[PDB]
Amino acid sequence: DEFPIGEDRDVGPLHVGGVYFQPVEMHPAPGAQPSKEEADCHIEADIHANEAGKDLGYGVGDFVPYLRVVAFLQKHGSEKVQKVMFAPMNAGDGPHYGANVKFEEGLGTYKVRFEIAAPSHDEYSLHIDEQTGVSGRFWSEPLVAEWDDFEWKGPQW
Amino acid sequence: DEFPIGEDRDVGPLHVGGVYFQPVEMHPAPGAQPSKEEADCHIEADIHANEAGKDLGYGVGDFVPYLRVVAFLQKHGSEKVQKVMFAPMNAGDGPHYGANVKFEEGLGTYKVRFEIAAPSHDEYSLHIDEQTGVSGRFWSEPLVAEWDDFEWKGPQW
Ligand SMILES: [Cl-]
Ligand SMILES: [Cl-]
Ligand SMILES: [Cl-]
Repeated sequence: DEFPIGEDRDVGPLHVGGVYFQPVEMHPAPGAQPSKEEADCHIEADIHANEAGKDLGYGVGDFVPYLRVVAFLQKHGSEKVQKVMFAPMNAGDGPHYGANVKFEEGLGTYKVRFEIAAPSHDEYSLHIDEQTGVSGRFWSEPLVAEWDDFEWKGPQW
Repeated sequence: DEFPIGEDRDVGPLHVGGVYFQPVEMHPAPGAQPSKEEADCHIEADIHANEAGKDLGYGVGDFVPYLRVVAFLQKHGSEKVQKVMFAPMNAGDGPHYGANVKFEEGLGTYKVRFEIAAPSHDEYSLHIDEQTGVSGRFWSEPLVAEWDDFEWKGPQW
């Protein structure tokens, strides 16, 4: 049982989808994410190359590894913003950028914003020879996929 | 044009291929690798999950990111061993682990060994809960794909 954060987005060379479901147990446990027991849910940011996509050398539909994905959550009526740092991981259904999440502000409607940064300069490279290499270059400022009316009503499991 | 290092290998949950071709211009230029002009060739390790990889949650046949790949080159009859750190990068045909390399002891027959370590502890995780998790785990001892008789006969371009 998976529930959408909202409609999938196409931003630059990325096809971005967001879903949430029950908390999971991850090994190792990433950064400062809540445990399966402490968490409200698990949120997955699925990032696959789109047609644009190919200019960086990826095949359409391929998972795009080495990205740095963060989510910002803001409950409607509040000035507070919660930052969620996803981590790369595999589940039984494949790779994702994911995070166990506890909604600090509780039940309500949220603005949910994913910021997707390209790999760090020392973490990835592109072959750029004329004619034989790729023509595209990684984006400089993080790409954004946003949903303005995400409803968190508590566990649906 | 790509030239083979030797026969493809299946090691653990990985299918590993090795090819070499003319040195390339990479952006950013990775680690301490030689430039396109200084290098003898580019060596590429192609790594995809095999059937055993499904247990780690990878899609069978897909690229396996976040690994730490190092190549060791040793000319027959020599005690000198060159250590080459590979870096993740994209070419027109997708992601691979690779490096521009100089064959330090010149033309001849070399033993070529790729040692493939799992992702560092803080760089990747697996879901391990019953509902969404996997039953496999990352390997502790690095996996080895090696070719005892690679012939460096000079550029084929
Ligand atoms: Cl926000
Ligand atoms: Cl060796
Ligand atoms: Cl480690």
